[PDB]
Amino acid sequence: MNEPLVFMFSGQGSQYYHMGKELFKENTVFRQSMLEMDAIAARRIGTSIVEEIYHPGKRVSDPFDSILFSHPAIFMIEYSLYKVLEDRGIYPDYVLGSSLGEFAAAAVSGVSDAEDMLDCILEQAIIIQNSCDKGKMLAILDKPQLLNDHPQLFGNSELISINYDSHFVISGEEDHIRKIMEDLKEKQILCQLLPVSYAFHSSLIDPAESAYAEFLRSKSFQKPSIPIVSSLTGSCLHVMDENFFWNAVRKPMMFREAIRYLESQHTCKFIDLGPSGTLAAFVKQLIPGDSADRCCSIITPFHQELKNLNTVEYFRTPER
Amino acid sequence: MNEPLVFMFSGQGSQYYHMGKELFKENTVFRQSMLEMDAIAARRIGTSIVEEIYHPGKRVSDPFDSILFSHPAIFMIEYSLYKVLEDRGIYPDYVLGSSLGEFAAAAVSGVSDAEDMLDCILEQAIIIQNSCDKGKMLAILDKPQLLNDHPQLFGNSELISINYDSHFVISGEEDHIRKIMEDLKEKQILCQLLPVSYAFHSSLIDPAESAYAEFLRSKSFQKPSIPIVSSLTGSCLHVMDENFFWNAVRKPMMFREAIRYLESQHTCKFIDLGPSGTLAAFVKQLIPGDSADRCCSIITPFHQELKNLNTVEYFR
Ligand SMILES: [Zn+2]
Repeated sequence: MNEPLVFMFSGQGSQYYHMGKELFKENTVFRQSMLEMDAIAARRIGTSIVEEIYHPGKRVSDPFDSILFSHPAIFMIEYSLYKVLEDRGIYPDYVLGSSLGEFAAAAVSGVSDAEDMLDCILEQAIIIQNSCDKGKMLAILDKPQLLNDHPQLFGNSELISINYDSHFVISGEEDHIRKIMEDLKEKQILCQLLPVSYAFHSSLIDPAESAYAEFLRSKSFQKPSIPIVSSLTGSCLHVMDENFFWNAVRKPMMFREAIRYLESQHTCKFIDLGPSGTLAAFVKQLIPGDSADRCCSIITPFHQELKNLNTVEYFRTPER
Repeated sequence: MNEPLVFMFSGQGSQYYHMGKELFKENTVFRQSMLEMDAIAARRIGTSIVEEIYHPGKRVSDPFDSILFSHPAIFMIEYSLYKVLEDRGIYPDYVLGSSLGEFAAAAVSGVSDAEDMLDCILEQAIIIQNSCDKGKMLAILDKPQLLNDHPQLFGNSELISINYDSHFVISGEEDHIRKIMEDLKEKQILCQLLPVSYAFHSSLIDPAESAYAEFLRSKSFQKPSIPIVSSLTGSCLHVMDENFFWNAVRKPMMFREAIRYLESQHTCKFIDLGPSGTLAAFVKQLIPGDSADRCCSIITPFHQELKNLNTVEYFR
């Protein structure tokens, strides 16, 4: 059978400075799409998003956690990379959204156009920046069974995602998270802060739900034309409720269930279109080890986008 | 009034003589659709499918088991009724295919147009008739646990479908099925033969696979546009393999998993577009008893299709 293409889109936590710079400099489709969306975003943020992403004084290791810039930046990078692949004749059989990536998945699917989805992202960043306290998300490089056997180790935090057997993310207030990190160090449990400044996917961003739901009622969305698999439900969506784009950042995620659903009906090929290749790394942990060739990423801090795009050419579906 | 509409399509075993005769007589859209497809199928079979469906010398209780007529008849009835609903502005959010009903669901959703689906069905009946031995299908009105506790009662048969807690169907050779029936009656276990002359959904129609697969490779089908939930897979369906329309008649079915998948996302309303209301009865058993008014059938041997069409219009 022709193995279907899954386009995967990641969300908050996967961005980094200079993500996709080689595509921005050497690929006209990518650069044009980034500059087009930059004009829309500069009107609402007050300055170029692009110039912040590629600021020469900021390094990959400098956490790119400002919500006003990272929200638009993640969508712009992802949709621009979609445009590169579409222009080359590489089309998705499914799109998989994760966290803020649900927005890019929805735009690629046709639920809305890129300009309206970008606006919904800009609005959500501004509404959160005005009404919510700052917060943190922490990845635990260990077994999620720890949550059951030592629940007091993780007090004052909420579990938002289990990504594979040895990776899960929690979300909470800044001092609460920093105290958990102190406690985990004394237990020799390895962890890593995500480069974010809000406790996404937890109740600590609830102060923004009312204003965003108000905002979402002034919008009108189309039904998906490309099958969307959503990390919010772990399953494909065809009927979409009115608060979906809030739940995209508020509700916990079901990424493993999403991947299981796709591997249940066919042996898929997975392309990570989000920065860092976060979701391709998760998928590789969730499928048989010999099947790692079914999964690649494009935009990574190795800045090998052009070489990685040539790798993706082998995923092209046959004729006959 | 925001809970999604599911259009359901049954397959072999649900047909009966004089299906939807009141619609064929009184509904211009239904009649028009039936006669257009009858012309097409006549060029391939030789005679009229419709005149067989409404054979005046046949009663509802006479098994409509002639494959060359029953195959196209199920699709023609189901697609024609769909046209009646579309004409009334009642549109599906989902189509659900069961056995031969997957052809209708595929046609409604846009996988193929009605004429091409009808052609794939006719070729299937002809190939199966020309290559396969006859067989039988038996519904058992008792708990599927019987197959585990007393597997000796069902030897020489294949389980093809469990529909709810007190209904499953097996498939096998004519005499093998007749022996199972005799043994089930010594156990006071009630059963009922389906009106089919072939052991559908079992290995006994395998002699027809290579010819039908060869025929399929001369066809090109589109991506679904309307969401399809398939009893073949028990889940939503988006990318079909080459053998899908053969598996629609060859593989066991997972109707309960499909209904479970549909209720796991949202609370649906189910409209049975297949004859006899077979799928509607199954769903009533699979969802809470309070939710019986979420299931409607239309074409039943009571010949109340017009009254049922008024009922369903309160669904949208
Ligand atoms: Zn689906």
